[PDB]
Amino acid sequence: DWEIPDGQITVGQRIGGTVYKGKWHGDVAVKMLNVTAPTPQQLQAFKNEVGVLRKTRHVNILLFMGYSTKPQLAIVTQWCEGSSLYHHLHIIETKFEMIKLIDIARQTAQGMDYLHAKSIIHRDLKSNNIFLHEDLTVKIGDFGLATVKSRWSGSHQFEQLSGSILWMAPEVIRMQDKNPYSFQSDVYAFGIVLYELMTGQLPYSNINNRDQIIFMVGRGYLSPDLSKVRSNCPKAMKRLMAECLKKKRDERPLFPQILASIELLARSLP
Amino acid sequence: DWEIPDGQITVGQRIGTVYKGKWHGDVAVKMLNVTAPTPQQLQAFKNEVGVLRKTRHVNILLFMGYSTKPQLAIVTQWCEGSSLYHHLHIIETKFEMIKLIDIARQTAQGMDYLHAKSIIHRDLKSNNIFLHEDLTVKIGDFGLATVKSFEQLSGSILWMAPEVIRMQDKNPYSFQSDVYAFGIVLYELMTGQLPYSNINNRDQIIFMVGRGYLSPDLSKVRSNCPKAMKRLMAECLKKKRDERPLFPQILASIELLARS
Amino acid sequence: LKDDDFEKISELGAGNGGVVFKVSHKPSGLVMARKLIHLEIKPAIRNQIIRELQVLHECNSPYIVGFYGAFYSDGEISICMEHMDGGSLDQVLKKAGRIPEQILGKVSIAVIKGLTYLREKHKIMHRDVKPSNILVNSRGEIKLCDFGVSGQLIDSMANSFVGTRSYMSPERLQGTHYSVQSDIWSMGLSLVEMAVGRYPIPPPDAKELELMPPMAIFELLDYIVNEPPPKLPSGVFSLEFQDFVNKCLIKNPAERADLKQLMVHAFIKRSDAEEVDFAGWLCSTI
Amino acid sequence: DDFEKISELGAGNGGVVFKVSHKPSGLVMARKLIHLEIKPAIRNQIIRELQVLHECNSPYIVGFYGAFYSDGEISICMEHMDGGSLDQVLKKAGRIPEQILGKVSIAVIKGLTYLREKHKIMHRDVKPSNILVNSRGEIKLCDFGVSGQLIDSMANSFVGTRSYMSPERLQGTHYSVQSDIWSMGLSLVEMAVGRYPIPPPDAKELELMPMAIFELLDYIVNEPPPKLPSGVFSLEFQDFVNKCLIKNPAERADLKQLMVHAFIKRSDAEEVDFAGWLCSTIGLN
Ligand SMILES: Nc1ncnc2c1ncn2[C@@H]1O[C@H](COP(=O)(O)OP(=O)(O)CP(=O)(O)O)[C@@H](O)[C@H]1O
Ligand SMILES: Nc1ncnc2c1ncn2[C@@H]1O[C@H](COP(=O)(O)OP(=O)(O)CP(=O)(O)O)[C@@H](O)[C@H]1O
Ligand SMILES: C[C@H](O)CONC(=O)c1oc2c(F)cncc2c1Nc1ccc(I)cc1F
Ligand SMILES: C[C@H](O)CONC(=O)c1oc2c(F)cncc2c1Nc1ccc(I)cc1F
Ligand SMILES: [Mg+2]
Ligand SMILES: [Mg+2]
Repeated sequence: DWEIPDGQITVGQRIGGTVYKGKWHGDVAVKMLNVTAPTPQQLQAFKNEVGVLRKTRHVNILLFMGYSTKPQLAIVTQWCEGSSLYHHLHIIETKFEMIKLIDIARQTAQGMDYLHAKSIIHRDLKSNNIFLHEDLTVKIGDFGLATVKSRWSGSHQFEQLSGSILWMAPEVIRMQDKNPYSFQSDVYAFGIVLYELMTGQLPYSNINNRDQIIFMVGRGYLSPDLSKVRSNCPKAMKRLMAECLKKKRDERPLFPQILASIELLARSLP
Repeated sequence: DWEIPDGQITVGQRIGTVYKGKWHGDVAVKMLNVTAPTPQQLQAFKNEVGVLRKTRHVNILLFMGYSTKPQLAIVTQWCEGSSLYHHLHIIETKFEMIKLIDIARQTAQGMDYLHAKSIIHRDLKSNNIFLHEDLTVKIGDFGLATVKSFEQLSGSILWMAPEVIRMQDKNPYSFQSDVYAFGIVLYELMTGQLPYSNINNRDQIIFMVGRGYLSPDLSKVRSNCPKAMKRLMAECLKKKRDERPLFPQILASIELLARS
Repeated sequence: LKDDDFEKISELGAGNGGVVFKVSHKPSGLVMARKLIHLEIKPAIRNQIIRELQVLHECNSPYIVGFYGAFYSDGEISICMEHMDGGSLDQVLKKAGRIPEQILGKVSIAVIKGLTYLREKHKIMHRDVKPSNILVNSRGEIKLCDFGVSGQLIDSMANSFVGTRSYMSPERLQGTHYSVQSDIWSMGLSLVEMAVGRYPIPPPDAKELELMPPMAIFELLDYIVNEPPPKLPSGVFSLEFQDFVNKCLIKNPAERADLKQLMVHAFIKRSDAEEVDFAGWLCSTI
Repeated sequence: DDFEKISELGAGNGGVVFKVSHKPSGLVMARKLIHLEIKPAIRNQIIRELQVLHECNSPYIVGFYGAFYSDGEISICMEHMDGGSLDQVLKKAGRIPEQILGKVSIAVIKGLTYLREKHKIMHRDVKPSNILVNSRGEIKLCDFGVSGQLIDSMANSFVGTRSYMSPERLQGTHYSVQSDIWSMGLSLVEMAVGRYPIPPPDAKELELMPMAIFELLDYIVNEPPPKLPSGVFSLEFQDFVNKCLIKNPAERADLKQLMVHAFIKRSDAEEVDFAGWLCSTIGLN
């Protein structure tokens, strides 16, 4: 069991539910539900998020360490030194070599492959939730929207669409099915990550109308401008990016195939 | 459940009962190559896993899963880099004092974690402390580890506490015994040597450390080791079990010291 | 202004990407509203956002919420502004159920003057008109807030989380057009929401209109773009009011009334001339 | 590489032994792998030091072919003995006839003398498993401390389950070949009775014919030495064994004195079908 008896955790600074840097057998990350009266909906959220993390043990999934109930509801995970991929790419504009960028792609794919293999759909994959730990190891985090595929189609029910729009697949945005999420929706998000990696910029930089992007992407009018990939981007990557980004979800590759594409690419340079 | 279905793990280069494998990337597989699982070998495996499943800490080797069906096997992360033994004693890596203290600190961090979960490691030594990517300590090999509630004595003599060697107490292993092991590790870190170098008889070391006659030679510590660290080594190596600190206090002392 | 300068009094509310606190600015003693908007942004653009917000120091109107200053700390741009103890018309509409056509008249004037003020004296359109962005106070003032003054902040906010509804004009949704004409539509839609007391998209069914799982946002946007605009119920509202919202809600921006035309509208002439204890109505409904 | 594995001869503490053949030669030998993680200057020193084994020529010393390093382990290629160790033989015979122990005793004394006089080295590790035998009936000493550096590197080791260490070596005082006589003596009692003679057998346990290692070390240092029983063994044998097992190395027999003991003079005269006895006990018959 992974319940941390009350008192042991020592909450400190803040970063961005809400996330603090704390102390429990070393530096840890503590993610809390600030409030005082947890609604049974916030409760099932917590129960579910813990449920998913419990099933993960892989070097590219951020390490779940345990949870607390009594003070506030909280999830404890490893602390990371170093920044998110978002921060490297769009804030400090780190000048990674192309072999490194490919490797970040590779590791991110590795973590996703591992999740899908245990039937977890992350549902909130994006630059910010990909940490370059010690600048050397990709750890995928934030499992606040993560879910496990149910064998039965009627367990789903109603969930209000949430998430960052730049990484949402058209079918997710449209939100026409009972369950529009799939392994393939995660791939699309990873597709946008390839975009940030191979271009250095977020998609749709000329458009600043939030509702317009939701509407145009869901409709098929809008899609990332692949011409903006930097010139050192291997042709295989550009193709692989365009494939992950296909509008027809079933046309997207899954993570073993994505992993293979990147290995085969890697095999091609001296 | 953490059982990996037969068919997925693919074993490779041996290292020796541990191989490099592929299962969702590089892993390390520790196998038991005998197709006759002794009912005691199956018990061994059962407990090592049962111990490992309790661990989720950045300074403990990441357990990923187990397999039974081609063979008994334990899957854990694959660490690039070398063990603390290899660094200190083979390639004689010239760590700076801050890095030594940092290795001591992280080691303590992991030991602290194990203890808080009532796990006694019982085989803590240089060889079993891996410097992952040359910077993070990953305490490995849990083949003797037990959860604190006859056993033929087993281990490496240089890290054994005199009560462990003696095997005369009702409970010869204790949190404090792990601390002794730790003290020897401290020793290696602060001298770059193994203890008892002037003595090359295994049975003499066994007998003389047990009797209480023999003890690491503290003159050998590097001139740049802080008085406070040298003191901590002393307290950890204390012959009298109950006079040794527990890992909360050790961590405290090292974190405190490290600031100077 | 800086983060240490402040003491938290209470949380005035929160939205999609921002949080608002009633605070006491320690040096001056002033009570102000502090809005924090989370952004991960380059120092060069955060400083450009601050610098561009400094234009609000000159924005002085009784239809525009006041500006005390702006800064960036930790991971968040702070905008410090005139505290409005009456809240947003969103908050009000919750307690009041429906807002009386006569009060909405004052609101309609306030919005137009404010949109005019912004347009003429500061070259900018609002972008985001809706009940939660019209703020009212004890002295009976109706002011506009959260308008698009820093162009850089607009840009930095585009990487955002998904909303649950929308007041965006159809022409903007289609990238077909972009002007004040779009802020007029949003005022129109707001009014219908405030009049009927329920977000007008989609329109209420035959039964539901007698009394008086939510549609996903993509469906809302698809509605706005492809369906006829909402409208006021037949009898409960004056013909002048019904006509007013209608000219605000015409799909084609060209054919849509402008600020000059709206200002001299039957509904505006009437309401301007009416005298209403707005401040009184407000405190009485809280 | 160039050695084909034929079988495993067995393993003990930090080492394993295979019977192999050199692929082109067809030369059968015993290859011992000793597991060591050591500095490269130190593996070279060990391998160099093992080379003095080429200077060892005695029908009481196992032959040596070569030594080298590979894959974190030292290989010692040495004469294959098809009879294995007396440890191995003891298991299948139960006890070893006194008369046969006479021949072993001579071999061990002769062997320890040769090592002493011709190379100035003591064995350091006499026990039944390091007395190897063959079908030609020779009896040879193995695993003796020729490389001083290998001695040093083997200290960092796992705990054993028993010990044939002389009390003086245990307490760290002066020691010499006197230590080796103690171990031979201790091994002789084991092989005669068929039980590791520490501690000495109970009343019940005896009529038919574990213990922590620290207890055993402590017995060796503070209790009286074991002995044969009387009546079922020759008096000379009992006298011989006792003179080997005296706790004071200085009152203990030496090599010159054992060589002319009554038990030795006798067995040397005796003509015994040793090779026949062995093949009988194991696997050529
Ligand atoms: N100057 C002010 N004085 C008093 N209350 C204020 C205020 N500014 C904002 N508020 C309150 O804070 C709440 C949160 O405002 P914010 O602009 O962050 O979200 P919002 O309600 O406008 C919806 P969205 O974030 O989607 O545009 C508003 O509902 C409003 O009632
Ligand atoms: N040259 C040789 N020919 C045949 N068999 C040999 C041999 N050298 C060693 N052996 C056998 O291999 C076995 C293992 O050798 P090793 O010396 O490693 O173990 P050991 O029995 O001496 C236990 P320990 O390592 O504790 O002293 C021995 O018991 C011996 O029978
Ligand atoms: C979702 C956001 O979190 C809340 O909504 N948007 C804003 O608050 C907002 O959007 C802006 C923009 F696009 C350009 N310049 C300023 C602002 C501004 N804040 C703001 C504006 C005027 C005043 I007076 C007070 C304010 F807080
Ligand atoms: C680690 C093993 O399980 C235990 O056996 N120990 C040895 O075999 C051994 O320990 C040694 C030492 F300390 C110095 N020099 C040589 C040796 C030697 N081996 C050896 C000696 C002679 C001959 I001929 C053949 C050998 F293999
Ligand atoms: Mg607002
Ligand atoms: Mg041997």
